[PDB]
This record gives sequence, structure tokens and C-alpha cells, in this order.
Amino acid sequence: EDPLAYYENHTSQIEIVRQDRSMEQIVFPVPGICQFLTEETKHRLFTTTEQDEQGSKVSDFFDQSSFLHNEMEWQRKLRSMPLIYWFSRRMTLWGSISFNLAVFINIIIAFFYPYMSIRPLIVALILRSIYYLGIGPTLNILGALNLTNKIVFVVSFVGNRGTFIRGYKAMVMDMEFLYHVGYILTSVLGLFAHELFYSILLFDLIYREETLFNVIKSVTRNGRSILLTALLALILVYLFSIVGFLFLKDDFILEVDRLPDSTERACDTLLMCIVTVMNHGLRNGGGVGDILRKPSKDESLFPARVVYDLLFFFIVIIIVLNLIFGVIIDTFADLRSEKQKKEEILKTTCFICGLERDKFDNKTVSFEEHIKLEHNMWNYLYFIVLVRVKNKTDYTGPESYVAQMIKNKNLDWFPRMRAMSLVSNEGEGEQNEIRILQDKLNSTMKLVSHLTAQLNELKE
Amino acid sequence: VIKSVTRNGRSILLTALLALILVYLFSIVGFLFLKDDFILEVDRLPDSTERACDTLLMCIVTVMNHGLRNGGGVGDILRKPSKDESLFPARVVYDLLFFFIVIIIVLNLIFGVIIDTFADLRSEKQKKEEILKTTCFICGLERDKFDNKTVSFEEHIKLEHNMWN
Amino acid sequence: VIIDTFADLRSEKQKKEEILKTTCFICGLERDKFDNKTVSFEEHIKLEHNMWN
Amino acid sequence: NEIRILQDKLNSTMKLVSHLTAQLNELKE
Ligand SMILES: Nc1ncnc2c1ncn2[C@@H]1O[C@H](COP(=O)(O)OP(=O)(O)OP(=O)(O)O)[C@@H](O)[C@H]1O
Ligand SMILES: Nc1ncnc2c1ncn2[C@@H]1O[C@H](COP(=O)(O)OP(=O)(O)OP(=O)(O)O)[C@@H](O)[C@H]1O
Ligand SMILES: Nc1ncnc2c1ncn2[C@@H]1O[C@H](COP(=O)(O)OP(=O)(O)OP(=O)(O)O)[C@@H](O)[C@H]1O
Ligand SMILES: [Zn+2]
Ligand SMILES: [Zn+2]
Ligand SMILES: [Zn+2]
Repeated sequence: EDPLAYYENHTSQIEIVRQDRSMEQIVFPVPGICQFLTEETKHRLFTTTEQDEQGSKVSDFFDQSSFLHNEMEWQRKLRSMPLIYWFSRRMTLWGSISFNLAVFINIIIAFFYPYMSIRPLIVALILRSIYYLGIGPTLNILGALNLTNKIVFVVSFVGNRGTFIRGYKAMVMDMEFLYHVGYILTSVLGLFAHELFYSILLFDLIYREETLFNVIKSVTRNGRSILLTALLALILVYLFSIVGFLFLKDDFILEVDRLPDSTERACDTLLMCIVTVMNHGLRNGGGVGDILRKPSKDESLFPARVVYDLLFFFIVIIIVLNLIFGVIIDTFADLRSEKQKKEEILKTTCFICGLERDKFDNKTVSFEEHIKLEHNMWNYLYFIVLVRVKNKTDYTGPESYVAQMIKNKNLDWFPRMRAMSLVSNEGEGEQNEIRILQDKLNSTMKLVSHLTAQLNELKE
Repeated sequence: VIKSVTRNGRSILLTALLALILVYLFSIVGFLFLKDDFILEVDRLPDSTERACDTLLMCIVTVMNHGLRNGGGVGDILRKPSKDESLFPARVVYDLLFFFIVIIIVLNLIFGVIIDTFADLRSEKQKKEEILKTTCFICGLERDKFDNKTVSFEEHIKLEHNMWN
Repeated sequence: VIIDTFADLRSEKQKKEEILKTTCFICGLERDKFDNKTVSFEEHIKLEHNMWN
Repeated sequence: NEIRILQDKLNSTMKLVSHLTAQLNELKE
């Protein structure tokens, strides 16, 4: 409607650094393709970027610029097809439907197996179907619905993500696609192979919830340390089993129950001793001594038995076992620290230049205004898209220089720790003051020269 | 102390649900294979044993109660197999897996989350106290700036930049 | 005590790694100083202030 | 205040230079 509003919408301003190292401002019309970028992809890129050793995220953004352009092209192509776009828009809804159906099937299986908001309405309908037809028919209907809904969800996922644009090898490489395929296979097995298979779909909950995923990460982040601690515990149990087999063989007596003798020697063979220890002592709070025969005070070896039990309890159980829990707690602390650091850097520094918010205070332009307008990353992405799109013959001075920089694989044109508004105004003021001082000095020198000329003329 | 738990209650509940899912899978495995060994002694008010795994739901309930309440795990209540039994190695493997996954790792996640919540609360309290007691409420200026100057930071807040003024 | 020892070891390792990878070995100058200058910090350590030299 | 003192000194120097130039012009005339 308003020409000025339309032109302002399509106009983007950026700050760049030339070879001379003097900052410059480029105002350009945003390419039409750039508008097609989805905001979900923008948020994912903003939150996913990882700073390099230099402390700048610009390299990853530049690398992902090409993928973003391809995503824009694929989004336009998808817009060309209303039905595929509509399916893509509802991918989350399909995923939720599939998860809810799997949960309902699992609940029914758990409640009645073996056999033979709208969510309350769905539950009532499921109960009515169970009563009218039975558990078998209702489970079959729910399984078929879940399989079809998950297939639709996967179709929408592949359509929306555009991962096929990367290539079929990329499709196979994407872990999420393989996980969805595995979910579909599990649903298929549940529908036909056996109902209990649907229980596996419960693991999908981990993918759905992020807090549970973080709790699991707390363990899997340092899984190698936990496994090594378990191996050390196994080695200690092996040594202790050797000691018991050599010396305490008799005391290894375990009560036994036989299906249609009440005790057995569970340490006849050193391997059997190791197995018995590794099972009972690890499962026993006191240790191996809990299951081993209780020695009387009269027994000569009773002090040795007490020493052995105390050593086992203090080493294998008290210390070694607690190492896994300590490692898990330390992993929790490390994850919390990393998350806090990442959030602070993201929300308190400029993405492009890395400048802190503290610098922009007490100045004409605030930090928020700086990021919103002066140093918007998407403006730089749009400039890159324009440079690629624009013909070389039509390249403007700064545009030609930036295209040459892109060809040279150099990111110097990206500003680093430099902002126009923060330093340029003060520098201009200082330069004006210095120029005034220089003009005064030049006037004084001219007056001195005139006086010298007058003196020379008088002498002559 | 209560906040330390309620602050991240969602994570604790999700960990409990994950433990329930693991117990459900393990109950499925036992019902399919280890159905016989699920024998529990019973006391009757005025048989001394019962099969607590006749139905998969009953197996799930029995595991979720006894194994979670048992330090060793489900294997503590399950019938003890003799070395002669063919399935004894399978029973030992099942018990070890249960103890190492459901009890050793998954259960400790709740305690780790509680400890991490304690640490987060302590850090937040320290940051808030430091900001309150070392910076100006109105202008946010630090106390370090006002030292070596005519007007001290305390005088600045008391008179120059009093919020109530 | 074991948990506190874990935390202390993690803190010491983080501090040592940060100092090693963000400061000059010879002069101790931080990487932040060399930015916005003709010679970068990495170039400084590689050529200007190489310990092996 | 320091900058104002410096500016006053510069203005006095400029006034002296202008007076010298005027005297030279008068002598030439
Ligand atoms: N260089 C940057 N540093 C930090 N945050 C940035 C930077 N560039 C953009 N952001 C933030 O990323 C998000 C993307 O901003 P964007 O300009 O896309 O906003 P928008 O409201 O979708 O756009 P518009 O209203 O101008 O059509 C916003 O939170 C913006 O503050
Ligand atoms: N801007 C500020 N920044 C930090 N602390 C402040 C600020 N303004 C007030 N305070 C503190 O808040 C409390 C309120 O101070 P206030 O002037 O009300 O003191 P008062 O002793 O009750 O008053 P009075 O003695 O002047 O009648 C004091 O601790 C004061 O130091
Ligand atoms: N003063 C220093 N501060 C920090 N790191 C340094 C310093 N001097 C050297 N390094 C690093 O220590 C390692 C040793 O560098 P060195 O010069 O030996 O490299 P090189 O590749 O083996 O040698 P060249 O390629 O020159 O034959 C490199 O990582 C270098 O960056
Ligand atoms: Zn910036
Ligand atoms: Zn103040
Ligand atoms: Zn150096």
C-alpha cells in the first residue's frame, strides 16, 4: 500500500570491512528468494551455531549460507504444491497423534494382556470400542491408525526438512530419519508380529521430551568412564574371588530352591566363585560376606573372615561403586556449566562481531538496536545470496569486493569486535578536533612566514 | 530444601517414568521367559507361596514394587536358580542387567538432579546477593568505580542515588 | 569428599586447559589483546613468540 | 577548564598574529 513501507521492508543494511580495514555500510534490496526462509530454520541455525577457537560464530554461518539458500529454494518449490506444504505444516500434529496412539496401545496391552482437551474423548471412545468389539479389535484398530499416522508424519517430516535436497546419501545419514524408520518398523511389528512389540515405541518418549533427554545425556556423556569403573569393580571382584577360592572355599555356601539338597557350594570352581561374587556381593549391600557362611567366634579363621568382609565392603562397595554416581553428578555439573555459558554468550553478545552488550550502553545506539538493525545476521545472509545471484558485470564496488572475498574463502569482510555506532562517532569528533588544531597551527605558521618575509623585505 | 526438589520436579518425574518403562520391558522379558521363577512367599490372615507373574500386568506390578524396593533388584525376590539349571546363566545375566541399569544408573539420576538443583540454587542466590550488595540499584554502577574518588559508593547510594528519593 | 574431589579436579583441568589454549606460553598475553590488530594471536605464538625458538 | 584555558591561549596567539599582520599591512601601505 505505502511505497515507503514496501521499500523499507525489502531494504537491508550491513557493515563490512574492506582491504584497507576501514568499515563501510552497504544498503541493498533483499533478494526475493531470501523471503522464503522459514523462521523455524532461522531459530535452529541461531541456537545451533557453535563458536570456534577464535571465538566467532561467523564461519559456521557462512558455511550454512549455501544450505539456507537451498532450503529457501526447496521451500518455494514446496509452496508450489499446496498439499505437500499443508502436510508439512502439520508434521508435529502427526507425530503427536502417533505417540498418543502408541501410548494408548501400550496402556491397553499392560492392563489386559494376555487377552483371549479431546484426549478424554479419545479415551472414552477407546473404552467404548473395547466394550463393543473387544481388546483384539481395538488394539488392531489402534495399531493400524498409529502405523498410518506415523507414515504420514514421516512423509511430512521429509517434506518439511528438505533433507532430500542434500541427497539420498544425506537422507540415509540423517539419524532422525533412521530413528523414524525404526519407529515405523516397530509399529509394523506391533500390528502383525505381536502386540507386545508396541512397548518398544515407549522409547519415543525420550525423543519427545527434552528434559528426560538431558537426564539420559548426563549418563551417556561420560559413559566410557562409567564402563571403566565397572570394569575396575569386576577386576576387584575377580581378585577377591581368587582369594576366597584359595582360602575361603568352604564358606561359600548358598541356599538353593529346587522346582518339583537345600544348600550348595557356589565356589567349587574359581569361575563359579567369580560369578557368585559378581552377582550376590554387588547385589548385596554388605558385600560378598552377606552370602558367605557366617563364622563363629571359636573358628580360627574368624578374624580373617572379618578382615576380608570389611575390606570388600570398604573397597568394592563403599568406594568403587560410588565412583559411578560421582561421575554422573560431575557430568550433571559440567552440562549445567556448558548450558549456562552457551546461553550467556548467545544472549549477551553479538553473533556477528562478538561485541558485548556492556559496550553499547551509555551510547546513542543500544545493543538491542545494534543487533536488530546494524548487525543482523540474516541481512548478511541476504547479502551473500544477492552476491551469488547478481551478475558479475553488474557487481558494485563493495559487491565486487565481497564476491572476490567469497571466492578467496576469506571472511575478513565480516566485522570482528568493530561497530560503526560505537567508535565511528567518537573517531569523527576526535578527527574534527585534530583538524581544527591543525588548521590553527597552519594559520600560525602562515603568520610566522609572513612575518619572516616582512623582516627579509625590511632588511633588503 | 523443598525447593531443591520442586524446582526440577519435571525432570524427576520423567526419570521415574523412564524407570517405569524399563521395569515394564523387564517384566515383559520375565513373563515371556522367567515366568516360573516369579514365586513370592505369602502370609494369609486367619499356601505359603504364590506365582506373582501369572499375568503380565501382575508381573509389572510385582517388579515395580519389589525390585524398586529391593536393593539388589527384581532378582532378590525371584526364585533362586541352582547352578545345575540350564537357564541359570541367563538368570544371572538378567539380574545383573536389572541391577546395573534400573537401580545403579536410572535411580541415581533423581539424586543427581536434586544435587544439581541444589548447586543451581546456590549459584543463583550468590549471584543475586553479589549484584544487590555490590552495585547501585538505580544506575547499576559497581562499587569499584567509586573508590579512589571524592564520593564513596555507600555515600552515593545513601544520598546521590537513593531509590526512595 | 569424593564428589568434592571430582569437582576440584574438573575445575583444575578446566583452568589449566583455558590458560594453555588462550594465553601465550612465553609472555602470558591473552588472545583477546591481539584481536583487532595487524598480527593475530595465533600468528604471534606461531612466529613471534615461539617457545622452541 | 583546561581546554578552555588552552583555547584562550590560542585565541590570544591568533589575536597577536592578526595584530602583527595588520601592522605589516600598514607598513606596506
Ligand atoms: N547479530 C545478531 N546478534 C544477536 N541476535 C541477533 C542478531 N541478528 C538477529 N538476532 C536476533 O535473532 C532473531 C531474528 O531477528 P529477525 O530480524 O529475523 O526478526 P523478525 O522479527 O523475525 O523480523 P522482522 O520483524 O524484521 O520482519 C531476533 O531475536 C534478533 O534479535
Ligand atoms: N540506589 C540504591 N542502591 C543500593 N542500595 C540502596 C539504594 N537506595 C537505598 N539503598 C539502601 O536501601 C536501604 C534504604 O535506605 P534508606 O534511605 O531508606 O534508609 P533509612 O535509614 O531507613 O533512612 P533515613 O535514615 O534517611 O531516614 C539502605 O540500606 C540503603 O543503603
Ligand atoms: N609461545 C607459544 N604459546 C602458545 N603455543 C605455542 C607457543 N609456541 C608454540 N606453540 C604451539 O606449540 C606447538 C608447537 O609449534 P611448532 O612451531 O613446533 O610447530 P610445528 O608445526 O611442529 O613446526 P614447523 O611446521 O614450523 O616445522 C604448536 O601448536 C604451536 O602453536
Ligand atoms: Zn555486532
Ligand atoms: Zn547510582
Ligand atoms: Zn607472546
